[PDB]
Amino acid sequence: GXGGNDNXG
Amino acid sequence: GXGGNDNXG
Amino acid sequence: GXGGNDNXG
Amino acid sequence: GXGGNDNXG
Amino acid sequence: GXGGNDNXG
Amino acid sequence: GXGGNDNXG
Amino acid sequence: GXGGNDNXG
Amino acid sequence: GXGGNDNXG
Amino acid sequence: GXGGNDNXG
Amino acid sequence: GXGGNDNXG
Amino acid sequence: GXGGNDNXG
Amino acid sequence: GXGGNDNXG
Amino acid sequence: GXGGNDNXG
Amino acid sequence: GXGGNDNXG
Amino acid sequence: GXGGNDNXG
Amino acid sequence: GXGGNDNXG
Amino acid sequence: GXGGNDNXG
Amino acid sequence: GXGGNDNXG
Amino acid sequence: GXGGNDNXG
Amino acid sequence: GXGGNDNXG
Amino acid sequence: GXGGNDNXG
Amino acid sequence: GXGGNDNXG
Amino acid sequence: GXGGNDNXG
Amino acid sequence: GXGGNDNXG
Amino acid sequence: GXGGNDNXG
Amino acid sequence: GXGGNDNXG
Amino acid sequence: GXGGNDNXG
Amino acid sequence: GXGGNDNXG
Amino acid sequence: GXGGNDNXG
Amino acid sequence: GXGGNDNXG
Amino acid sequence: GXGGNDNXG
Amino acid sequence: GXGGNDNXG
Amino acid sequence: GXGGNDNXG
Amino acid sequence: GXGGNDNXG
Amino acid sequence: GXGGNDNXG
Amino acid sequence: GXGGNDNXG
Amino acid sequence: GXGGNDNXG
Amino acid sequence: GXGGNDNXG
Amino acid sequence: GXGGNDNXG
Amino acid sequence: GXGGNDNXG
Amino acid sequence: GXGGNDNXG
Amino acid sequence: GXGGNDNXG
Amino acid sequence: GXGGNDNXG
Amino acid sequence: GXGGNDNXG
Amino acid sequence: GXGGNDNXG
Amino acid sequence: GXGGNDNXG
Amino acid sequence: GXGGNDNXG
Amino acid sequence: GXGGNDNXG
Amino acid sequence: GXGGNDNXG
Amino acid sequence: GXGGNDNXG
Amino acid sequence: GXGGNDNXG
Amino acid sequence: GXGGNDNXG
Amino acid sequence: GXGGNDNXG
Amino acid sequence: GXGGNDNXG
Amino acid sequence: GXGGNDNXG
Amino acid sequence: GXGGNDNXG
Amino acid sequence: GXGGNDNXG
Amino acid sequence: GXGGNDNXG
Amino acid sequence: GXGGNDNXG
Amino acid sequence: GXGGNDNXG
Repeated sequence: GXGGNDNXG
Repeated sequence: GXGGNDNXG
Repeated sequence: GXGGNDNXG
Repeated sequence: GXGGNDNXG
Repeated sequence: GXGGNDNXG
Repeated sequence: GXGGNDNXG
Repeated sequence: GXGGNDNXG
Repeated sequence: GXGGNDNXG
Repeated sequence: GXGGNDNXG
Repeated sequence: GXGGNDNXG
Repeated sequence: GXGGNDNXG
Repeated sequence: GXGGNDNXG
Repeated sequence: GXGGNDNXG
Repeated sequence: GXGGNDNXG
Repeated sequence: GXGGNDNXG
Repeated sequence: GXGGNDNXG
Repeated sequence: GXGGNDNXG
Repeated sequence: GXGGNDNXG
Repeated sequence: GXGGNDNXG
Repeated sequence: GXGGNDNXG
Repeated sequence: GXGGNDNXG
Repeated sequence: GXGGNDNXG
Repeated sequence: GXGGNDNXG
Repeated sequence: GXGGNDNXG
Repeated sequence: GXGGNDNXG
Repeated sequence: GXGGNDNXG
Repeated sequence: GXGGNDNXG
Repeated sequence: GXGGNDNXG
Repeated sequence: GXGGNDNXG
Repeated sequence: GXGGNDNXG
Repeated sequence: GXGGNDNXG
Repeated sequence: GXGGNDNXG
Repeated sequence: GXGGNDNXG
Repeated sequence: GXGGNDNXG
Repeated sequence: GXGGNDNXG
Repeated sequence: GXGGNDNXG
Repeated sequence: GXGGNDNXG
Repeated sequence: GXGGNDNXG
Repeated sequence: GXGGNDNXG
Repeated sequence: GXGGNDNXG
Repeated sequence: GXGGNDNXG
Repeated sequence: GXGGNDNXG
Repeated sequence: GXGGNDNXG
Repeated sequence: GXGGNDNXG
Repeated sequence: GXGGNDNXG
Repeated sequence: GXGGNDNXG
Repeated sequence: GXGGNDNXG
Repeated sequence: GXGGNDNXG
Repeated sequence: GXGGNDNXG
Repeated sequence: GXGGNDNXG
Repeated sequence: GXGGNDNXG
Repeated sequence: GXGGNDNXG
Repeated sequence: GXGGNDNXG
Repeated sequence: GXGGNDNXG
Repeated sequence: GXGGNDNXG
Repeated sequence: GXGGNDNXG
Repeated sequence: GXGGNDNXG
Repeated sequence: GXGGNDNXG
Repeated sequence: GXGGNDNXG
Repeated sequence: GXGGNDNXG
C-alpha cells in the first residue's frame, strides 16, 4: 500500500 | 494505494 | 489511488 | 524491450 | 528485455 | 533478461 | 482501485 | 487496491 | 492490497 | 480521526 | 474526520 | 486516532 | 507531487 | 513525492 | 518519497 | 543539462 | 548533467 | 554526472 | 530520453 | 535513458 | 539506463 | 545489411 | 549482416 | 553474421 | 543548472 | 563528441 | 549542476 | 568521446 | 554535481 | 573514450 | 497469436 | 501462442 | 505456448 | 466442425 | 470436432 | 473430439 | 505463427 | 509457433 | 512450439 | 423422432 | 427417440 | 430412448 | 459404413 | 456410406 | 461398420 | 457419413 | 460413420 | 463407428 | 511417400 | 514411406 | 516404413 | 505444409 | 508438415 | 512431422 | 535462420 | 539455426 | 549430380 | 542448431 | 552422386 | 554415392 513497489518486468 | 508503484514492463 | 502509478509498457 | 497488456487503480 | 501482462492497486 | 506476468497492492 | 475505496472520512 | 480500502477515517 | 485494508483510523 | 494529524510529509 | 488534519504534504 | 500524530516523514 | 517542489537544470 | 523536494542537474 | 529530499548531479 | 531528467511527477 | 537522472516521482 | 542516477522515488 | 529502441545496427 | 534495446549489432 | 538489451554482437 | 551510424535513447 | 555503429540507452 | 560496434545500457 | 555552467568552453 | 554524431540523450 | 561545471573545457 | 559517436545516455 | 566538476579538461 | 564510440550509460 | 508475439526482435 | 512469445530475441 | 516463451534469446 | 469454435495464430 | 473448441499458436 | 477442448502451442 | 497449423475441419 | 500443429479435426 | 504437435482429433 | 433432441454440438 | 437427448458434445 | 440422455461428452 | 446403418431412431 | 443409411428418424 | 449397426434407439 | 473422413493419398 | 477416420496413405 | 480410427498406411 | 487408389461413405 | 489401396464407412 | 492395403467401419 | 516431397538432394 | 519424403541425400 | 522417409544418406 | 535459406514450413 | 538452412517443419 | 540447397514441407 | 542445418521436426 | 543440403517434413 | 546433409521428419 504507503510507499512504492517497483519491478521493469 | 498513497505512494506510487512503477514497473516499464 | 493519492499518488501516481507509472509503467511505458 | 516496451509495454504489454496492462490496466491500474 | 520489456513489459509483460501486468495490472496494480 | 525483462518482465513476466506480474500484478501489486 | 481492484474494487477499492480510498477515502479519510 | 486486490479488494482493498486504504483510508485514516 | 491481497484483500488488504491499509489505514491509522 | 480523535485528533487529526495524519498526513506523508 | 474528530479533528480534520489529514492531507500528502 | 486518541492523539493524531501518525504520518511517513 | 503533495508539497510541489521539483525544479531539473 | 509528500514533502516535495527533488531537483537533477 | 514522505520527507521529500532527493536531488542527482 | 545536454538534455535529460524527464519524469510522471 | 551529459543527460540522465530520469525517474515516477 | 556522463549521465546516470535514474530511479521510482 | 524512454522509447522501444528496435533498430539492426 | 529506459527502452527495450532490441538492436543485431 | 534499464531496458532488455537483446542485441547478436 | 542497414550500415548506418545509429547513435539515441 | 546490419554492420552499423550502434552506440544508446 | 551483424558485425556492428554495439556499445549501451 | 543550481549554479549552471553546462558549456565546450 | 571532438568529431561528429553525438546525442545528451 | 549543486555548483554545476559539466563542461570539455 | 576525442573522436566521434557518443551518447550522456 | 555537491561541488560539480564532471569535465575531459 | 581518446578514440570514439562511448556511452555515460 | 492468444496474446501473439511471433517476432526476431 | 496461450501468452505467445515465439521470437530469436 | 500455456505461458509461451519458445525463443535463442 | 458441430459447435464451430476453431481459430490458429 | 461435437463441442468445437480447438485453437494452435 | 465430444466435448471439444484441444488447443497446441 | 512462421506459418503452419493447416487442417479438413 | 516456427510452424507446426496441423491435423482432420 | 520449433513446430510439432500434429494429430486426427 | 418421441422427443426431437438429436443433433453433433 | 421416448425422450430426445441424443447428441457428440 | 425411456429417458433420452445418451450422448460422447 | 461394410453394409452398416448408423442411426438414434 | 458400403450400402449404408445414416439417419435419427 | 463388418456388417455393423451402431445406434441408442 | 456426419463428420469428415480425410486421407492426401 | 459420426466422427472422422483419417489415414495420408 | 462414433470416434475416429486413424492409421498413414 | 502420397495417395493410392482410394474411394469413402 | 505413403498410401496404399484403401477405401471407409 | 508407410501404408499397406487397408480399408474401416 | 502436406505434399509428396520427391526431390535428389 | 506429412508427405512422402523420397529424396537420395 | 509423418511421411515415409525413404532417403540413401 | 542468422544466415539465409529458411522455410516456417 | 546461428548459421543458415533451417526448416519449423 | 542436382547440387542445390533444398530446404520445404 | 550454433552452426547451420536444423529441422523443429 | 545429388550432393545437396536437404533439410524438410 | 548421394553425399548430401539429409537432416527431416
